[PDB]
Amino acid sequence: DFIAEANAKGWIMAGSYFFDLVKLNGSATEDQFDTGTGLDKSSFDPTQ
Amino acid sequence: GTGSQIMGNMFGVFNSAVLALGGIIIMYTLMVSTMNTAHEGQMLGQKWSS
Repeated sequence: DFIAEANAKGWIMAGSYFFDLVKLNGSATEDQFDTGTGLDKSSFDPTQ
Repeated sequence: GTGSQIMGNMFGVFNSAVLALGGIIIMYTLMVSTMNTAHEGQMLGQKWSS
């Protein structure tokens, strides 16, 4: 989607698109488990 | 090869642009040659054949 707006910015701003271009040039040339449960925040103390 | 042909399109558009610019240069040099031919009186200079 960036290409169109790139044509709006002009030739000077072509540099800032580099990474975008890269992840495009790749596309032409080329289970999970819970994280953040917070159960580690729990505490238990028999001394109480 | 089989690499990305953005090289090919880039070189093609550069070729077309340089063709147009060089052609404008050929108009300029053509007017230069014609005015030299008119001034001298002989066809297309005296150093090269027509």
